[PDB]
Parts: sequence; C-alpha cells; structure tokens
Amino acid sequence: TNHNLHITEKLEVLAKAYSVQGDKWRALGYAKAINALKSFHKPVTSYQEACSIPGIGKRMAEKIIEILESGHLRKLDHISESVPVLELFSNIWGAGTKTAQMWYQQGFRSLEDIRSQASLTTQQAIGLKHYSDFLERMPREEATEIEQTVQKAAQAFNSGLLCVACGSYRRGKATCGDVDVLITHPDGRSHRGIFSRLLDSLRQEGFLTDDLVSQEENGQQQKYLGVCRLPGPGRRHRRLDIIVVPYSEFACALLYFTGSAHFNRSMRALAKTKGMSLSEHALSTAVVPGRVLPTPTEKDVFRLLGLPYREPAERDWLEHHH
DNA sequence: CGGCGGTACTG
DNA sequence: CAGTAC
DNA sequence: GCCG
Ligand SMILES: Nc1ccn([C@@H]2C[C@@H](O)[C@H](COP(=O)(O)OP(=O)(O)OP(=O)(O)O)O2)c(=O)n1
Ligand SMILES: [Ca+2]
Ligand SMILES: [Ca+2]
Ligand SMILES: [Ca+2]
Ligand SMILES: [Ca+2]
Ligand SMILES: [Ca+2]
Ligand SMILES: [Ca+2]
Repeated sequence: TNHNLHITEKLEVLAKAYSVQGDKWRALGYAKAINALKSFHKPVTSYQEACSIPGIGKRMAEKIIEILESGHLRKLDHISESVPVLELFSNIWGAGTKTAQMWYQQGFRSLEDIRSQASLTTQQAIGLKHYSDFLERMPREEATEIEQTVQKAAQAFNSGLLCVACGSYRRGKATCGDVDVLITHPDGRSHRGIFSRLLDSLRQEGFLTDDLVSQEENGQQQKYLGVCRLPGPGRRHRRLDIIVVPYSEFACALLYFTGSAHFNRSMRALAKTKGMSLSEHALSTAVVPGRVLPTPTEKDVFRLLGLPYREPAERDWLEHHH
C-alpha cells in the first residue's frame, strides 16, 4: 500500500527533528509530502515524477531521489544532537518547544534533571509524573470503557444526554492515544451546567485523578482536559478530553472533534478559499463576522464546501483519496 | 514573496 | 501576551 | 518545507 516505505521512514525522522526544534512550517511541509508519498500508486522512479506530486517540490524531490538511488539520506547524520533531548522534554504534556529549549539551555538532559531541578507548571508536573503512561497508546476496548464511564455518569443526571467518543476512536483505529468525548442534548438546552455535576460525579468514584485544563469557575465551561484511570488492578492513567456543546452546534462540533487534525486544517483552509469560515461552532459565510449556515449534519458541511461526505475512517487527510 | 486553522485555557 | 493545547 |  505504501510503495515508498523506505523513503517515508527517513523523511519522518527529519520531520520530527524540525518539529521538536520549533520549525513548525517546515515540519508542516514535510508532513504533507510524506502523506502524498504514502498515497502514491507506485514507487517514485524519477525526480520529475516526484515534483509532479502536489506536496513535493525541488528540495523534497532531491531527498527522495538521493534516497531512491543511494539508499540513505545524508542529512540524517547532521541532525543536531539536542533533538533527542528536545523530543524527550516535548513529550511532557504541557511542555512544548519553547519550554524544552529553555530547559536545554538551563542544561537539563534527562527527565531526572527535570524532576529534581527544573521549574514546572502545574500542568507539566502532572505530565511529568504520568510521562510513561501518557506515552502509551491504549487498546480500542479500554477507550470504549472510558467512554461508557463518562456516558453512564452523565445519563444519571439526564438520560437524554448524548455522549459520543470521537477522535481516532470514531475514525476506526485499533489503539487510541487519548479519548475524546462530545456531549450534547437534542432538546437544545439541557447540555447547560452539566460539567459541575459530571466532574463531581467522576471524581467521587475515583475515576478522574488530575485536571489539566478546566475553568470550573465558569458555569458555561465547555471543555475539560484531564486524566482518568479505570478501576481494577494495574490500570494506567489515561488522557481524557470532554466537550459539551449545544445541539445546534452538533454537526460542526462532531466534525472538529472527530478530526484528524490535518483533516480539519485542510477543511478550514478550503472554506477560507471560498470566503467562508469553519470552526467547531459553525460554518459561516459572509466573512469580510458573517452569518452561520445551518448545518444539521456533517453531510451538510461537506456539501456546502463542495465535497462528498467522507466516512470517519477516511478522515486521516483531506487530499488523500483526493 | 508571504501564508500556512480556528479556537480556548493558563499564568 | 506567550505558550500550549485540542 | 510547499504553494499561489
Ligand atoms: N491540532 C489539533 C488536534 C486535534 N484536532 C481535532 C480535535 C480532536 O478532538 C481530534 C482528535 O485529536 P487528538 O489529538 O485526540 O488525536 P486523535 O484522536 O486523532 O489520535 P490519538 O488520540 O489516537 O493519538 O482532532 C484538531 O482539530 N487540531
Ligand atoms: Ca509538487
Ligand atoms: Ca508536550
Ligand atoms: Ca485529544
Ligand atoms: Ca484522541
Ligand atoms: Ca481549574
Ligand atoms: Ca520563506
């Protein structure tokens, strides 16, 4: 299926390295080239053929060709030595390239240096203590029991509450990095004030163990990023994301929350090219705030952008099956 | 050459 | 506002 | 990094 496997593996390394150094546009560039190579019907066999692929230009073609002929990629041996440490530090939830570079420059080089000498935000402290647990993907079946816990706790307050698991779960993957749950209510109104009760309920039975992003002073809070752990011996702590949205926002919220990330960016870049704006809240149309278009279902958003409905399993990348 | 998704917490 | 996150 |  990926006929250029030996090429993409090497470019992924290089893309990683730019990403942890904070060269994000260049990393975006690699990421699209790499998907395009995976999606190509045959091995690339010439430079010309490489440039012809959207997402691939002069610089990426040379690397693709160098690799194709010579079997290795030179630049992979001139990667800064800081990269693996920068990666290490960036893998802490709540620390990004800036914090990882500040740590590097303060001279830390391991997690233990971080534990014992770095200054950590509240979030980073939690990311650090659960570093290994958050690095491991969970089986699809564990993700299902996380979703059911949230759903059961919500339906004890109001049985009409609709809870669905999105992200990679809804796109069909066998493992999940974290669970993303979207809650709404078809009556348009009873989603309001839910978090207070739902969080209190999930903390009571011991399920939520730490909160990362949760502005609980707000009665209209709409999101929760935190940490859960299923009951039973030896369970790992997992990342859970919950959003609560009004039903009139359901189609746009579902789309957003299903992702993938890269899919959502391309969908939003597309909408902007047609003088519209796509968010988690709405598809909007004047936009010089413009007006919301009605979108009762995901199908409507796709139609209004001139695309065919894409099944969640096929929402890895927009430009994929094209 | 400049733009590259749009939004929401934290401090 | 910068940083990080989804 | 690539694209318009
Ligand atoms: N930058 C981002 C990140 C995420 N998203 C949307 C919103 C979010 O709900 C959905 C899933 O993102 P996550 O980061 O949870 O990634 P996945 O579920 O695809 O994969 P994994 O958890 O199995 O590793 O994708 C997005 O618009 N923009
Ligand atoms: Ca091209
Ligand atoms: Ca991080
Ligand atoms: Ca997530
Ligand atoms: Ca996820
Ligand atoms: Ca809080
Ligand atoms: Ca440039």
